[PDB]
Amino acid sequence: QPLNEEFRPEMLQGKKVIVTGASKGIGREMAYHLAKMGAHVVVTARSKETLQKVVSHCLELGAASAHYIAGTMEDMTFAEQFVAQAGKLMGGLDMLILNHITNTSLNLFHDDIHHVRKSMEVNFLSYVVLTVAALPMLKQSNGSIVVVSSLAGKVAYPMVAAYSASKFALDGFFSSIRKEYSVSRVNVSITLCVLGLIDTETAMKAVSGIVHMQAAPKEECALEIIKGGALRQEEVYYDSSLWTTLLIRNPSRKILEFLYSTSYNMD
Amino acid sequence: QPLNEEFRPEMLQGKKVIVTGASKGIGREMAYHLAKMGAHVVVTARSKETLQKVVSHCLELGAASAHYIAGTMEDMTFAEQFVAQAGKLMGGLDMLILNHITNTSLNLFHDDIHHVRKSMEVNFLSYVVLTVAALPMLKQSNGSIVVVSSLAGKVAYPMVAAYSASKFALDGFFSSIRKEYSVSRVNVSITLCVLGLIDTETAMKAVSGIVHMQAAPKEECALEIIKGGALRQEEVYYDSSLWTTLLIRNPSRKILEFLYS
Ligand SMILES: NC(=O)c1ccc[n+]([C@@H]2O[C@H](COP(=O)([O-])OP(=O)(O)OC[C@H]3O[C@@H](n4cnc5c(N)ncnc54)[C@H](OP(=O)(O)O)[C@@H]3O)[C@@H](O)[C@H]2O)c1
Ligand SMILES: NC(=O)c1ccc[n+]([C@@H]2O[C@H](COP(=O)([O-])OP(=O)(O)OC[C@H]3O[C@@H](n4cnc5c(N)ncnc54)[C@H](OP(=O)(O)O)[C@@H]3O)[C@@H](O)[C@H]2O)c1
Ligand SMILES: C[C@](O)(c1ccc(S(=O)(=O)c2ccc(C#N)cc2CCF)cc1)C(F)(F)F
Ligand SMILES: C[C@](O)(c1ccc(S(=O)(=O)c2ccc(C#N)cc2CCF)cc1)C(F)(F)F
Repeated sequence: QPLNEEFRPEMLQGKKVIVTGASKGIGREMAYHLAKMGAHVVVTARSKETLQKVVSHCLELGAASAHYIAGTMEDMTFAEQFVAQAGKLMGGLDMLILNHITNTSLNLFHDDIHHVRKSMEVNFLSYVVLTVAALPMLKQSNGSIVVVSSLAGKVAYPMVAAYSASKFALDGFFSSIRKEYSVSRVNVSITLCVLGLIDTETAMKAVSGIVHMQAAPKEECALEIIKGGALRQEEVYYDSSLWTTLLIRNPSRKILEFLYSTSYNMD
Repeated sequence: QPLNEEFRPEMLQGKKVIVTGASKGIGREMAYHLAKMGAHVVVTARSKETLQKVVSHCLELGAASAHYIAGTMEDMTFAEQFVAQAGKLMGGLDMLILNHITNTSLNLFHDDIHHVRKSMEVNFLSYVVLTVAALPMLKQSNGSIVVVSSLAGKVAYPMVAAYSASKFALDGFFSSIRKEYSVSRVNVSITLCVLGLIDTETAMKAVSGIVHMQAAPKEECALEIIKGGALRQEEVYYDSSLWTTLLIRNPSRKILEFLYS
């Protein structure tokens, strides 16, 4: 149910935002941009050193407030406790950016069922848990979920099966939740971010002698995600290219869903 | 260039506007809307008797001027001169609604080059003369050009082949000048209007024994043409089974041109 305005940094001033996987990469960048914009901000990841740093820049950059809570999203207790603790810290919640992911490498699949389950737990199941926990507050602010996904979450890829599965799962889970929200008269927006290669310490570390693509700036990536969510869009596409950024849209799907939109009109 | 704005009937009034093939069906309706919204309206067609019917109903509906001219658009001399005459009769021009077509019926194309030629003359070539004559005045007003087309102008259908050819012609031509303008700083607006079956007499006689879904009303259609016309949209769809309205769109093509530009 996209917005009908144009983005302005002020849409975020005074907004209370959680960003996860917020200690390096895109997550960091989002915190900073929300900082420049004068938002309350709660950030998270496992290492508390690195998080402190981020919290510093954020306060220097302009945040109405800025905290951090360290912990693994491997553990679901923390996930549901983090949310309750963070909505306390800022006194309520406007947007929830689900961004974190478990350490992955590019490698062929030969029997790593530990990695597959782990991907599923951290990259997918935690999202749902956090969303469950944030939903009450989100309702009462008419906030917004943002979810960060990938090419590999829309099309297949050899080096990253466990990761793809997890990303694909988000699409299916949240898109199918997005429907429920419409009919539910639930006024919380769900934005899915599909990204091509992005220049992160980590991404490069894992691709820099295998993949040939040009990667996009982490800084701009982050802003497009904040905006997409601010403008309550359904998908955000971002890739150095524009060939790609136009293909991942799948209108067959737009249709079929529109069609099957009226195979039922019952509660 | 798009516009996320919204349509109020007031975007019109005071606007200088031509409506071709107004003597019947959708043309009549477009004008009757422009009259119930009151702009300057010069209206063409051949039938002089019916082009009077229309010219007066428009006054008694609130047009800030109604006049007719009566000729056959087969005549490229006439066409160029109609747009002069109407240019004078109005002191400028904002919106040109190319709509006229030529007598067709469903028929399996055997060997009738004649119908193919007339179709290209009246349905494609003339609209091109109308435009070229109109272009100075529309430059001076940052106006809009509205081209009316059809399903048969996007995808193949049997039985209307002369037709489709002239319709497809309109797309290649106008979408291609459209681009010429943008990458040029020329602020003229070109709308292609892709319309499924509509409920009009000459269009009902023709499709007689063809299992169509109900033709959507000439009125909202006419309105739709005018709306997106005014809204300066690149293209405008409209079909009764609004189903179609979805996949009639061709996203595949959008991608291509973006890159070549
Ligand atoms: N960069 C790209 O080319 C690209 C392309 C498509 C999609 N994406 C998506 O963008 C998002 C972020 O990616 P990125 O490139 O910024 O990667 P990144 O730099 O490696 O982000 C890692 C973040 O997640 C945290 N994290 C890792 N394991 C965790 C765990 N078990 N529990 C809680 N937090 C954990 C890390 O913190 P700690 O390790 O300190 O806990 C760090 O804050 C991901 O959703 C990714 O799929 C990126
Ligand atoms: N009706 C549909 O089912 C439908 C569906 C798809 C597309 N369309 C499109 O809608 C547009 C208008 O269709 P319509 O249904 O409104 O058609 P229509 O009812 O037959 O009207 C045709 C108009 O064109 C005029 N005309 C015929 N020959 C002419 C000529 N040689 N020079 C100048 N004007 C001439 C007629 O006036 P005179 O007889 O007085 O000359 C009449 O005003 C066309 O582009 C058509 O392709 C309609
Ligand atoms: C988490 C990780 O950083 C990652 C980055 C990028 C994507 S991607 O789906 O966007 C992507 C984009 C472009 C291309 C190309 N050529 C390939 C991919 C798959 C990955 F190699 C997936 C995952 C990594 F590298 F696996 F560790
Ligand atoms: C000019 C005319 O009125 C006309 C109307 C409709 C279209 S159409 O291409 O848009 C169309 C629309 C719906 C369906 C369906 N079912 C079929 C068609 C093709 C026609 F057989 C083409 C032309 C006619 F019929 F030829 F006189």
